[PDB]
Amino acid sequence: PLQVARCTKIIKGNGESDETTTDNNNSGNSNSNSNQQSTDADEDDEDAKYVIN
Amino acid sequence: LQSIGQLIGEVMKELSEEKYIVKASSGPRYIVGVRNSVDRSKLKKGVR
Amino acid sequence: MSLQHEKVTIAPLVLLSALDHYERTQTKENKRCVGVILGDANSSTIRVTNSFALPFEEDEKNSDVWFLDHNYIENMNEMCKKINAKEKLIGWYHSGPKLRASDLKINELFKKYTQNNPLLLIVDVKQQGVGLPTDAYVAIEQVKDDGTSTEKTFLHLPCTIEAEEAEEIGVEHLLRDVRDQAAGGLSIRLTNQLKSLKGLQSKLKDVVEYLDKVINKELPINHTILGKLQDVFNLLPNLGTPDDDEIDVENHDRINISNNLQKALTVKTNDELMVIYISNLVRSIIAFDDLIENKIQNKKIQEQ
Amino acid sequence: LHVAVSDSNDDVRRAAVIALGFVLLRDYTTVPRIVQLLSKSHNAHVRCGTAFALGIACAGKGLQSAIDVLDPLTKDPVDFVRQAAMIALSMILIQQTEKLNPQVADINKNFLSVITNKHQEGLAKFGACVAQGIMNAGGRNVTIQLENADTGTLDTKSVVGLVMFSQFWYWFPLAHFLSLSFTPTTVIGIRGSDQAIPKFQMNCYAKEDAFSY
Amino acid sequence: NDKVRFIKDELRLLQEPGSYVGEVIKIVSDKKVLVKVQPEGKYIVDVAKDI
Amino acid sequence: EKIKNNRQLPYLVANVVEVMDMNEIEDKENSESTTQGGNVNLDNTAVGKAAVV
Amino acid sequence: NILSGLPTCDYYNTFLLNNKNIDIGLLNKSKSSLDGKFSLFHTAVSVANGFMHAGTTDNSFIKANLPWLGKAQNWAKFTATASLGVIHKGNLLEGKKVMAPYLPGSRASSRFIKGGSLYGLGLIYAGFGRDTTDYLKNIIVENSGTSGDEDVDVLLHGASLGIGLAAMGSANIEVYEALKEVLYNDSATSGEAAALGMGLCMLGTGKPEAIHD
Amino acid sequence: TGRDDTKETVYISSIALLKMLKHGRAGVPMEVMGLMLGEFVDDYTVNVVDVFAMPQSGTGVSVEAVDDVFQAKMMDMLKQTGRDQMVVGWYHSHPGFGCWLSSVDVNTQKSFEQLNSRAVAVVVDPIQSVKGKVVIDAFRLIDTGALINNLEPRQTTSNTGLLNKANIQALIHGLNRHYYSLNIDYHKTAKETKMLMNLHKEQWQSGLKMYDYEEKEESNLAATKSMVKIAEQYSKRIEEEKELTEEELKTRYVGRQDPKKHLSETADETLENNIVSVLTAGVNSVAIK
Amino acid sequence: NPLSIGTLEEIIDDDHAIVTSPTMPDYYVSILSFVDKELLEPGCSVLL
Amino acid sequence: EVKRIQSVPLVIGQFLEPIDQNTGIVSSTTGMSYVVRILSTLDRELLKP
Repeated sequence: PLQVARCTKIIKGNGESDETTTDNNNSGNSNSNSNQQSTDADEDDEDAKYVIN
Repeated sequence: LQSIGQLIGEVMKELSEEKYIVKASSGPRYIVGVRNSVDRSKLKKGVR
Repeated sequence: MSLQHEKVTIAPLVLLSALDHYERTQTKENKRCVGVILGDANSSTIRVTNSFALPFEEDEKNSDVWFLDHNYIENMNEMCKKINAKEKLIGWYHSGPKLRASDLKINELFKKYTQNNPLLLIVDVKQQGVGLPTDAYVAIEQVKDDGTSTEKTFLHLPCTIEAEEAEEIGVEHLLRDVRDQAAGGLSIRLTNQLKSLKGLQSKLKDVVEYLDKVINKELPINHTILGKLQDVFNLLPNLGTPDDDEIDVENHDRINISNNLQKALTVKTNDELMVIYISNLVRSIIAFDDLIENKIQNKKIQEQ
Repeated sequence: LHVAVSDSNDDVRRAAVIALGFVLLRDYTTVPRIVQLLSKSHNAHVRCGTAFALGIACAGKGLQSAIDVLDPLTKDPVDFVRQAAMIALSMILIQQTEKLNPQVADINKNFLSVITNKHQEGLAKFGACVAQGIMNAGGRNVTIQLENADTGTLDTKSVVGLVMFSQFWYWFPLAHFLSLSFTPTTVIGIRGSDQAIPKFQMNCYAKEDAFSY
Repeated sequence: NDKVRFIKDELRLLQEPGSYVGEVIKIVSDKKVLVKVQPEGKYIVDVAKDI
Repeated sequence: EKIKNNRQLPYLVANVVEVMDMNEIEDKENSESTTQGGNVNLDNTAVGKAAVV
Repeated sequence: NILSGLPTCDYYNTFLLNNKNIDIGLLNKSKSSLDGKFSLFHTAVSVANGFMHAGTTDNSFIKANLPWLGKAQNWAKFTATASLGVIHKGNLLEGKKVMAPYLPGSRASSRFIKGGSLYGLGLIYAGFGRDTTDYLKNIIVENSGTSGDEDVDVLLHGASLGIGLAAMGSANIEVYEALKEVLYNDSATSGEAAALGMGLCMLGTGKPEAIHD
Repeated sequence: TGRDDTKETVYISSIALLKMLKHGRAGVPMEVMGLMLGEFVDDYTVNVVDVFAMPQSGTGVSVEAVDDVFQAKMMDMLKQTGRDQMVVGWYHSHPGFGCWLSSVDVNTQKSFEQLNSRAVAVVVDPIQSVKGKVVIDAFRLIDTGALINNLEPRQTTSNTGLLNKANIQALIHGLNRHYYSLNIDYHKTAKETKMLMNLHKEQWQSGLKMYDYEEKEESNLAATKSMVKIAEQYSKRIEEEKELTEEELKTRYVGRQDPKKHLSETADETLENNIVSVLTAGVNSVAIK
Repeated sequence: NPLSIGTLEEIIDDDHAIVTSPTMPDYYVSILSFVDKELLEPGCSVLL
Repeated sequence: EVKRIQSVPLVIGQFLEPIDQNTGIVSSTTGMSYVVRILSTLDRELLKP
């Protein structure tokens, strides 16, 4: 089977605040968070990740 | 990552100074031991 | 460095893994091997959690000529931190079976690598001593009897095994012997009492020969060993003191409790004797009842 | 006996109980008493070996006591304990006395049922198969002898065969040496001057056999 | 001997998994029965070999 | 690389109830409020920096 | 001639041939419940029915369980092969002839048929073939320098058991010397077979050389 | 076929055992990812000298949890000390489940199966190991095509032919369609044996020590008093017991937690102590003075 | 053996359906094997 | 070996009643009925309530 889930919260998968190394708050620039800096030491280009229930 | 997460309870009621009944916040009541990393001079009823 | 490191707790893994290092390098017949011991420290209880070989080489021309590889040490530390964040440098094992004076020099390397006095762990893998398979030694500096300098020395500490939870489970499982000593029933402890006596004598014998050799064969006079014997003699019970006399009275009193306890089991036995002589009495009745009943079944065939 | 109790491993435990009946091959009567205590054992291995020893011991010279001991060992719950007992019964009650014995018919069909049963394990079925094989060996006309009754001397073929047969748990093709333990039971007349078998009839009280048909 | 085997026997069954308890709501003709486990859902589950 | 393995998906969503932070040398030793000798650490063997979630 | 043991076998062979009771119901009930596409089940039957037709050459079995034969597999296939020697035991004139097509050099379908055929050859001519030992002797020394090849090892596994039965109680140092090289290699299954075969050979000798070796 | 496909007897040394348990009990909850390093011989015997925990991961168990940098790093340094060994399989923890391979665990298994077809996957559950063999088992892929044509049993020769499995569930479902299961054995030397049993020179030390006599006298009184109280229960029991039905005796006058039995054990226990207490005392008195 | 009970919420016409079961998460299940699309109706109790 | 099993961790339940003299039925503090083998060396006269 596939579980039934449903989206309940939308995030944008950059600007999310997934890396937390040299970032601040719970939110980033709302489209970038790891593409303007590599002092995080990571880059990622994943967006519209979404949080299900 | 190597620290490993922990669970909380509260001492529901003393049963011995060896064994203590805790009420888990996760759910069911358990009888658990004590280690040498906790003081049993400071475990008392209703201590978290 | 660090000062607290007084008792050394030793996992059962440690003795077996050092044992395996010796024989899997084919270093034998007193070609020594040096591996590190990793664990936790900075505290009284010293846990050796894991142990691993390092590359080492030895010379038989002068014995203070050796190779230790530092580069491997650096890589090991990086790898194992991720495995467990409970492995840091706590010293080094020396594979034994004996302590050398050359291990004094090798020690200065490990003292540089880690800021604590580093544990030297002798793992006796040749097992010619009936006790001490593990000896624990921490090199320290102290001023030395007979007018002599600050000398580098290795001071023995407790070398205890207490085991980890993890370790206990494999140890008992592999075990299928009745153990060297376990101290369970009375049988085990009656063996033990007699073993202890042989034990006391064996230590004491070496001491006889030390005192003989100071005054005949000119080994240097170390006042710590003479002083301990003074202390031994002042905790020696003297007969005809009130302390000793009490021991005698107490023996009567414990043997009164035993006298009664042996009689209180005759009572238990006496219950059984009667229950068996009752049982036997019922088997008798059963046997007669059948011998009567064969007639009734013989008669039934003639009857019909 | 000392090694069977003292050495706690399963191989060593099993072997030493099997090994007793070869020593006391000719004193086969007293063996039921001595391994009476090891039949009852809380150790499965020991009971497995109990069952083989009694099979080997009373194979060619029978004895009632063993047949009775071996019945609870059939019914013992451990898989291989049972496996051992079935094979062993057919060694003992290989054609000797079976006209004075209803028992042979009952043990034979006990094997049959185990094969019919699906609920039984493979190991009980193995034990039934091989056991049914031995019982009806030779065309129902051979026996397992242990010694020659004509000289009082242990036969080389039977005794050595037995040892190879008993172990088959660890290598299964080591189980065909009981062929050498078969010896035909039959008196064959040879003519003295024509070396061929004559037809001659002798009065004999005899001996209905159809208790494994 | 009997006393050691029985203690091992007590121990044996504790290592074996737990057991439950329901009540039969209805009977199925597939050689099954429908059981309703008391804190849990319905299940149609095969029956014991003795009944 | 070890941390990224974690940060990669899926992962549990939770909320933080409160934060409880204690420092080393709480009596004399440890970041816990118990009595034991040594093991001055941030949270590794002597926990006191914590979130309750 | 009598002391050779050759006419002595033939007088029992006459017995076994005339007076056989083959029961087909036992045979058939074994085919259905215990299968061939289970290895253990196959093994149990193969042994059973080998014992059952033991000493009386018959092909009745082979023809009966002809579709069952093609279900054999692995080491079960080896045992199935080994069992025929038990069937074809005795009959020393015709003894070879019956293991002849299952003999290598004239077989190539399976390594188990070729290997267990040589075990099967030894059971029949046990104690009645001092020529037998040599023919098999060739194959022992032959494969001892090429024994890193697994197929070849299986051929040798069976020859080492076969030469063991043949030279049992003859004490031939030739045969011994041959099985000592398979053993000094550390052959996977055939060192096991070769170690047993050395004991069979040098049975009762008590010689220190065999004992130390 | 082209292999014997007979499930190997797994002899994991006592050194290796200790390692394997330690790494899985640590990482709870979590799956720990390692490799088994030994040497495969025969067609049925694997000898596991040592094991390696490869670094823990948050992807669980997958082929995307093998780390070939980290794998190689281990390998290169064994060579340099001369302790070199090769993989014979891999191991992992379930942090709170029984022993089976998932489909996803079968594919991890598969990577090593290319390397050698006698790859074992060992599952450790260390919340249920209070004994060293329990809830650990070793599994090995069988050929998929052997399944279709029913050559699936053929592990039943070259082995003991006994096979103890655990559980219904996932076990029987993967046994059928993927793997063949066989017991892990554990192997050890006599140098290791002496190491575990022995407890230094402080083992004999305990056996000449005497204790505070307040606790000894106290021990005696407690036991003594105890046997008066359950010995009134004993009086009731053997006053009666003139009535048939064994079970009925056990309800009425007791025979469940039988008074005669409980007294006898306690009486023996304190009697054995005090034989020791006087022996060990009289030994010291003579011995030391 | 055993079979977990389900309750059929609805049928999607493509050889699947959605059930809500006494198991806490719902499932997209398939309709397959000795069952038909029209042997079911919504809201009827099904066997999983 | 038994004694290890007896020590912690344990989960509380409540004994209801017997169904045999060696098997009983309990319900846990988990909220699940479990039919359980009772251990030897305990009351079975003061266990019944």
